Amino acid sequence: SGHDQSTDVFSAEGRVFQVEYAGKAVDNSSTAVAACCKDGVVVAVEKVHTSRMLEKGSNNRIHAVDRQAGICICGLLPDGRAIVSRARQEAENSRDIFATPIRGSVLANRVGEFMHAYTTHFAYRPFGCSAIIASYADDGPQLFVSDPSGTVAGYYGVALGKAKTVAKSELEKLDFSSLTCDEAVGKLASILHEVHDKQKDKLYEVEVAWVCDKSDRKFVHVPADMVPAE
Amino acid sequence: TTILAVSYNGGVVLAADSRTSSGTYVVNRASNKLTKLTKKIYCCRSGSAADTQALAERVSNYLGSYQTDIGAGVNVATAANLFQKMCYMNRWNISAGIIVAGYDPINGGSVYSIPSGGSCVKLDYALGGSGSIFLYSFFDANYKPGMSKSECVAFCQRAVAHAYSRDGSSGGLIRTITLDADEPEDQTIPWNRSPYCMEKDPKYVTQATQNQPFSSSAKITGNRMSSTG
Repeated sequence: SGHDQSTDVFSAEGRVFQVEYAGKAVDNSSTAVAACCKDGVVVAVEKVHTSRMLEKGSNNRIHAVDRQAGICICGLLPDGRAIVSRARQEAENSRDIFATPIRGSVLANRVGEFMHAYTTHFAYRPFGCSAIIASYADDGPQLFVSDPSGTVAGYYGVALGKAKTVAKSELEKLDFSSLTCDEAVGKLASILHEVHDKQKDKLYEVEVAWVCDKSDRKFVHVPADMVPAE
Repeated sequence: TTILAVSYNGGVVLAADSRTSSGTYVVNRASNKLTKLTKKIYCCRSGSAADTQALAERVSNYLGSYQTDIGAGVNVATAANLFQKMCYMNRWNISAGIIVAGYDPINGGSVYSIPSGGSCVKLDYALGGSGSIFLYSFFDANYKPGMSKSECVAFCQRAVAHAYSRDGSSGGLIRTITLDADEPEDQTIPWNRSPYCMEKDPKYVTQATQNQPFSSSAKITGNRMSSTG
């Protein structure tokens, strides 16, 4: 009926169905994984290409928000770009008004508040993407996930996308206390390669980024010759 | 301009900087602001150079004739009175701060201050010029009356150095003259041998941390002095 056409309407059981539909759109997107390794955060996403003529690096889903913070997008890429722009605005406001890098928890809370505001008004629709915030700020390594509903949660390891449950199960086999980013990059790449179906997504690429002590606490992409071939 | 005069037991020591500045440019960096009035009486001049030079020349001419007329020496009080009268009759047309310091056999060493207003005050020590404002708390803390001749000269040089270290209108050479019952003795110490300057002060060696490198932390770690770093 008309109980699921706009976000400003609660259902008879207290649900917002448009947000659930946006989350369903997120659940049909490419798989992403992330791990907090007690010395940094490593995020790895799979990019599915519908053409073999795409230039390398096309449709980047991992974007640096600050020097030490970055966001991976799982879902509608343009919505993720808007969220990344908002996060970059939040990060530079802290560096300009308060003369300090934005803490990972603070940035995650700002992203969640921004995403939640689009689930309360009839004139807007919720974002169709989940945001993975990887930061190495003065509060240590931080890994957060922001839901299209606007709720944020901190994780040691997290998986999102179509092949989410199997990737989460593979992540359950790690220790996350002795785990280091150097081996975590390979672990996440191997998990993404193993969990991906090779007969439906012919063109696939693994895009991995990280921010730990080895990059001077700067959120950058991996060196090209570090991820496994497959 | 920094001028001062300090009395010790024997006589007086007059100290001054050497800098005539047209606002922000140094017209002269080897000025001589200790102007001879008689053999044992001198004046420190601050303010308008032409006005102070004319005042000193007129007073010296008046005093030289007075010695011949009376056939004896001149007290410091007479020169102080001459400057006080001449500066009070012209207080609206001239910009001059005068220190009259000297030795006479009757009253020993004397120091008189004649500010821009035209008054005359007999003091143990006197300060004048734009750089004098920096020295008052220096004298309240570090100056002890009753020093020896060499101690007084050293203290006057140190005070002048401290004064022009902070005053942009003062600087250059430090000129001192000692006037007492013996032969008056002058001294000119250069800036590179000055008793104090902030350039050689070890507590101003470390630069203020203003140019922060772009960092992922709020920890302050010094200035960025390299493109790579």
